[PDB]
Amino acid sequence: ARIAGINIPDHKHAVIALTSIYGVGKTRSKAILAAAGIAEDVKISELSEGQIDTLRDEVAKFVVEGDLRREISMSIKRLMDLGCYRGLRHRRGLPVRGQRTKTNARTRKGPRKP
Amino acid sequence: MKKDIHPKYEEITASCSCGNVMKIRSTVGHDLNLDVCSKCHPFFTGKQRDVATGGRVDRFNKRFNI
Amino acid sequence: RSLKKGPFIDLHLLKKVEKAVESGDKKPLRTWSRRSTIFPNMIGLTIAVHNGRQHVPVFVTDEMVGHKLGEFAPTRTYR
Amino acid sequence: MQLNITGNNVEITEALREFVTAKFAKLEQYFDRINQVYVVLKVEKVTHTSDATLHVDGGELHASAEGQDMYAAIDGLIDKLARQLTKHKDKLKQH
Amino acid sequence: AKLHDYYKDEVVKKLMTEFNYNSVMQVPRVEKITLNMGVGEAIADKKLLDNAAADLAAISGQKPLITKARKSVAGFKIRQGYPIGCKVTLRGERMWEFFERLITIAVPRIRDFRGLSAKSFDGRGNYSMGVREQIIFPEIDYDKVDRVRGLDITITTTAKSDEEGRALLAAFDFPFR
RNA sequence: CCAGGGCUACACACGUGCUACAAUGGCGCAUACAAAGAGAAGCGACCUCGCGAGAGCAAGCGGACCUCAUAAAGUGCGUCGUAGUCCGGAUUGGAGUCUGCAACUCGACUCCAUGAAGUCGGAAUCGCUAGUAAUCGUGGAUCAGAAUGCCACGGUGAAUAC
RNA sequence: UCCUCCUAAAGAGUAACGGAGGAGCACGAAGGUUGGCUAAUCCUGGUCGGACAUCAGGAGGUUAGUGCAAUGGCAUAAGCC
Repeated sequence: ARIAGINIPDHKHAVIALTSIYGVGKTRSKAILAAAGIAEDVKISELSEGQIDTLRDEVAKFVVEGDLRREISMSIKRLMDLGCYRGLRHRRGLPVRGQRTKTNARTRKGPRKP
Repeated sequence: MKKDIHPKYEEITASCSCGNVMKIRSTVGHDLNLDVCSKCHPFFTGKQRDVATGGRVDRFNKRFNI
Repeated sequence: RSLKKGPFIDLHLLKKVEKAVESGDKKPLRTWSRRSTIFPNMIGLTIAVHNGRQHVPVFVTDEMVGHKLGEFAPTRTYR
Repeated sequence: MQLNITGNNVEITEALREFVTAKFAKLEQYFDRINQVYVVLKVEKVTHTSDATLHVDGGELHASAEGQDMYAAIDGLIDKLARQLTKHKDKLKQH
Repeated sequence: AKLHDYYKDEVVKKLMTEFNYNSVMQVPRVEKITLNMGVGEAIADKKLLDNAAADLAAISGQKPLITKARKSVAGFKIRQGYPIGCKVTLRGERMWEFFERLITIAVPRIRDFRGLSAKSFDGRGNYSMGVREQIIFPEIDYDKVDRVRGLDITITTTAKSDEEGRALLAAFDFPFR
């Protein structure tokens, strides 16, 4: 019960507990586990270390917690250093995809100042 | 070394995922069956992907096709 | 994000590149085509993209070939 | 109490905005506790006209006053609203 | 003790071939490895230092020494003589079975393990590193711990300069950049 | 007249909506029943390809015929065990599709990843008397593309009025 | 009233409504003895942890400390267990 650095979800089901890794949702976890041949509705307390070892090398191809946290930072380091439009929205805490900023803009700002 | 003040220090065996038996004396439960050791970890193989991943022209040449 | 077949560049800028790269480095290219992509043929030249009221000079570096010309030309000035 | 000042053909200055809120601080405590205000200033080629819509715990009350130089219009508007606020207050006391 | 004789039959020849030593005893020997866990929050609750001292009794094999405040500084709301931290010094043979517990079964288990820093040397040739959570070591079971703190590890040796301290640990294959 | 920009700017204030905060539910599989309307530079089967948005080939149809077009909630089974959770789908990164000369400013959609606030809401306030309220899906006009709006259509279906 | 320094003129003492400060206690260990120990402050390195907490090392040599003022002392420690 130790996958890709922490991964300690006890008595959760198989495809559900694997999504605790930063780097996998429910689609990849049912794709990762089908590549190793384990039934997807079984709790990981049932799984033995002779079955957990097939999970460790399968999750090593899709990038996870260690480097996935920094590859998405490599892009935002690149855009803020170049000075594009999305870089300055990243540089000022504003929305990037062209959403409304007159009224809401609020999950990007955070709280409200006054 | 002083008596009845320290916890018990038993001699354990540690077997890994990549098949290496390790013999340390430590302060664990029944036995040790760890995950990662000095072997089978990418701290001597997997550090080659930190800087040699970028570039924008190598992304562009598969859109060119001319 | 889009335009699955072929990057887009305008002819009044594309032919203005191949008359300005074999003849040496030239003037800041006063262009209005923000709609055009950065190709690798213009790496290292000065381009003057129009942002609405002036022409901001941008030096085309090696790594901006995935973007377009107008993304390095901010339009609205805030504070 | 939240002010909402708005002008139709009268672009509000900074001296006029504080002149509204200092006057609307009067008809504040001295007459009734209120929720929300909408102030509308208008110039119609002669009449500096000022409207106001107060929201109170019972309902709403509106007053309008056309005046001389947009300062006497708001000075007549508050006296129109203060009398409607005392009439509404004693309607909700009935001791 | 499994690596103590490994000190005795390779690196006394390896360091002498690198540093052209005439005498044997001028090679760097390792005296002690000290494990400091400066708690700090003992002014709010006295009881949290006790389970902080249980982690040091679990990582090493011996009871730690609770260290008191030296002076009385008002910036951290302390007076002198107050229990503020816990250390444990490992010497002899117990420091060796901890050291190959550290370099083999422990430092691969830290999150995002890149090359460990090499410029962290004291200026005289002693190594000093810090880990950020207790669950690197498998003695802490991630089921009975109450809060996650960190601790410092200092490996002091008889090296005279810093690059002899880098040479001794890398001869034990210490992870570096 | 033309290009480029702006109408999409954001310390903020307010109005109208949508999605929610879950177990009367979420998800997976099986599966039952609608009305109304649009269609010729248009609607576009079936058959292939792609995880998908879609692409290729391409009949049929100026339409009680053909196409859009699986109605969904419901029901059967299984799972989740009350947790910011298999609730929530915001934000952002990567990779894609379609439209159009051109989706940088500033489109829609799909895929993978990321999983924010939110645990039923202060003072105050709104709509509704029966196929109504409340929920569920569908269609249209505008339109190359671009609705949580608007205008229509049906499904389930209350409580209460001294 | 008492204590400390200066005035006080290198023994003691020495005045002024001269210049500065303190005391009207504390302690059953903060007393006795034996045994052991040696600071301040900076510098480098180190989880949260910084100008400053704890750790390691170096520089330093009593600039610390003394139950409470000041002077005289104190390493054989009178300082710390």
